[PDB]
Amino acid sequence: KEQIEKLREVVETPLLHPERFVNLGIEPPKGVLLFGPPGTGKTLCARAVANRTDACFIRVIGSELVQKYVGEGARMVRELFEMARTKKACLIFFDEIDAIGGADNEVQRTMLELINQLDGFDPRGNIKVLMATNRPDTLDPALMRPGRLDRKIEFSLPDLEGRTHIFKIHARSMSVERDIRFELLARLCPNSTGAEIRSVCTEAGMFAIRAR
Amino acid sequence: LRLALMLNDMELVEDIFTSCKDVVMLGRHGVFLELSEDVEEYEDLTEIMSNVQLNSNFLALARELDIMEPKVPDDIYKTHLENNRFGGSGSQVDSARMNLASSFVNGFVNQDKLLTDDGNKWLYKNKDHGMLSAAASLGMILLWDVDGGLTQIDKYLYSSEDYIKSGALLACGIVNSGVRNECDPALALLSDYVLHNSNTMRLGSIFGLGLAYNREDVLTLLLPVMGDSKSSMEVAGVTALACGMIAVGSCNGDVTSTILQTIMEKSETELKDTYARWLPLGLGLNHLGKGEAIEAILAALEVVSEPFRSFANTLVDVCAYAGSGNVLKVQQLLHICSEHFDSKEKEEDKDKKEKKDKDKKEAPADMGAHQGVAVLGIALIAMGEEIGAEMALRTFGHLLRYGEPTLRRAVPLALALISVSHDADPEVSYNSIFAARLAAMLRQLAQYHAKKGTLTLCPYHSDRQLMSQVAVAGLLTVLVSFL
Amino acid sequence: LDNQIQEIKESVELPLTHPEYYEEMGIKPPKGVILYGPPGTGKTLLAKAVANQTSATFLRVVGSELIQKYLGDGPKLVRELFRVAEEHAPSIVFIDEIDAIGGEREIQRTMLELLNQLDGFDSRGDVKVIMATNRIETLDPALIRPGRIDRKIEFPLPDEKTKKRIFQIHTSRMTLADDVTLDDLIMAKDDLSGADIKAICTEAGLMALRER
Repeated sequence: KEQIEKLREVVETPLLHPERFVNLGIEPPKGVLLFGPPGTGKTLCARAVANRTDACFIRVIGSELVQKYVGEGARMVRELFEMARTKKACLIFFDEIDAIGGADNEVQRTMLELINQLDGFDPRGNIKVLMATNRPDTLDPALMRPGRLDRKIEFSLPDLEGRTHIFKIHARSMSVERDIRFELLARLCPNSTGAEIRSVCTEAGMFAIRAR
Repeated sequence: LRLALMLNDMELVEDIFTSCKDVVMLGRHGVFLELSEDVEEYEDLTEIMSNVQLNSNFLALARELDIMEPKVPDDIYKTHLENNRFGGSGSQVDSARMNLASSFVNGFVNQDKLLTDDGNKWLYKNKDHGMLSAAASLGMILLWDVDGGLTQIDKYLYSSEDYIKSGALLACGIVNSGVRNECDPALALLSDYVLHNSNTMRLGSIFGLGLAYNREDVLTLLLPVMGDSKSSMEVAGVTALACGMIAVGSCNGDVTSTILQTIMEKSETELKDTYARWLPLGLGLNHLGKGEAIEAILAALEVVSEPFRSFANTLVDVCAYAGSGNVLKVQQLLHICSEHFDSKEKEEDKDKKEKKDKDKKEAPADMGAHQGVAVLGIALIAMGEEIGAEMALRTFGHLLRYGEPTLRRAVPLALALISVSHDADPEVSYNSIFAARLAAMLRQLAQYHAKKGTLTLCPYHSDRQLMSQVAVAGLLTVLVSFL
Repeated sequence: LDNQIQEIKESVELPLTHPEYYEEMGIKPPKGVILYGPPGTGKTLLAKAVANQTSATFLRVVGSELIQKYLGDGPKLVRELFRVAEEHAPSIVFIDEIDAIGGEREIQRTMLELLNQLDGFDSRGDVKVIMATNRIETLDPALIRPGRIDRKIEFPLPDEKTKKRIFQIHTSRMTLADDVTLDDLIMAKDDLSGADIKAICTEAGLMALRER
């Protein structure tokens, strides 16, 4: 409930009420950081795509940055940033930044030019930043992050009263025993990280599979 | 009973009705009993069973109302069709031709009767021949409910428009085939002698009565019909086809003064060659039922003339070779196949689908590889008589792609006859080919057409002359071969 | 075995059995599962796909030879299987023997194209795809994160009981001496879908038939 608002107030609010942030004081916020075990990763981002108001945006994965015949990745990030220029500050999503982060000069062109474009204010520097990765061992983003990005938080771990939302989005499993109660699955397993609940569906769901 | 389908004998049905009467399914053997019997042995059956009938259940059961009394309520019960086809596929109709394809829809989709009663003005916005197609469409939606047919078509009977009442009597002829109570109000007058309404009511009423039916009184009434010689083609069209469907399955045919009279009056005036195209249809229909008839040599002596009546001669050659072991006509077929005349190739070579209709292993040939595109149309029409295996659809892959509107228009017809989830994919292929009007109306005709009996062999062999004015389209929608 | 066959049965055979838990419970797993086993080749995988053939339309695609047997066709046949699978929404798509990675530069772009087309970026849940291979280590992780989001299962070593029963049935009418044992035969062979022991029983029954 808390973290979903800490990441929702930066994905929904900055576009619905732009004047509230200009008059709100310091500036409109930039974004959040999602790092840690995968668990239910990319599901809440698809929920943010389902919560789109006017125009769906284009997604960008980390695997597209590394390709054969190096030199095309720069034109790729510059052409998708150019599409962000043409689509009136379109949303840019980066998935699995660990594939290129944590510095291979041919990759240093794409990732150092990527930093030169994020930290650089030429296209724009305030639309939406958001990084979804797996391991926090990326030294270069950890030292170049406080330049423009901010609001570092946990990946999915909610408070004690916040788990029920991620269990209401994890209600899409096979079944518990029947269609009598959702809360029987939603409240009978507390104190479990947003990936430890994926170990509860994989291992407790594997126990429901191996139960004859 | 298959021996009764191949024998066409009157004693077999009596022995199988007393032997099948002693051994008491019932409605099923009545249904496919009426399906198996031809035009002769059900009227001979209705006269000997008009004499005894042995239970009152032979004309009670096996005369009418009981080949459709099991089907229609069970077809409405066991099947549940959605409305999204009427909505979308029933909403992309426009241009006064897809509306004709929508009369094809209305007539040939009858569980649900929403499009049947979707308001009014649908028949008012249509055209004359579309007024015939829409006036007869409500007759095609009523293959059951005899009592309901009179109270549904009664609104169109004797209305202010000629095509509404003529197509309404056509509807009265399509709704039933054993009621024969709607004849008198239309068959009574019949007298215009030039071009008044009762000639169109003669189209719908003589054709509808031909679908309802050696009957001699209707032929004596048909004597002033052929004697009138109206400028309209469908007069002698539905006349020759009507008396032919009356004469199919006779005892080795006949060369009587009926077809002799229509041959003499056929050769009387050599105008509007479409008469010389559809009159040999009914002639060959009277030639049907032969086992040892010499009518092909009698005609081969009596109509030796210009390629009009020689086209009649090769039509008699077509209907006179239904099929046997006569490979001499196969090598003769290959010999005469190279004739300069580009119509006796079409019909005489088109007989292939009728001759070898059973041994379909030899039916796929190299006729498509020639340059006579009309022969590609011959094979294209010859394909659509089976479930449509991968080889037939393989032929529809090459035949589906062509530039002339006659072949591009002709391919969805046999494509829909051959297949009545690989149905909508060739349709999307048509959407990729086109996106003329004939191909759109005909591709919708396929969209709603997807979802040795003479009744299934006559209507398309008569339908092989679609490449003309929209006047034929008034008869294109009333084909009875569609189950 | 019914355990691992009921989840794939309800997974890909979904819209033909018990239609009160797909939309009432709100599950919607329109991604399916990915099968893998060191024997693979479709013996127990085809034994898991035979339950879909009871009352449904089945589609059998084994191997990737039909893609690598042309100059430059590429994934066109996969697009034909995906459009006939789109027109065959109430069916089951079974792909077996995915060993394209195990010239070569086109395999990565037709496999990435298989990933892009299998994800359905502009299509809703209409058809389910089943993936099967021999070794999961040869497949790149690109087909895992977008592809598998629902459930994956591991397959243990082959079962000598079923192969021994098949060899016993095929050698029931045959004539074998006392020195011909079964343990060395079922032990020396590996990675066979059953049609290969059926093949050595066909060439062994025909080879024994040569002497009448």
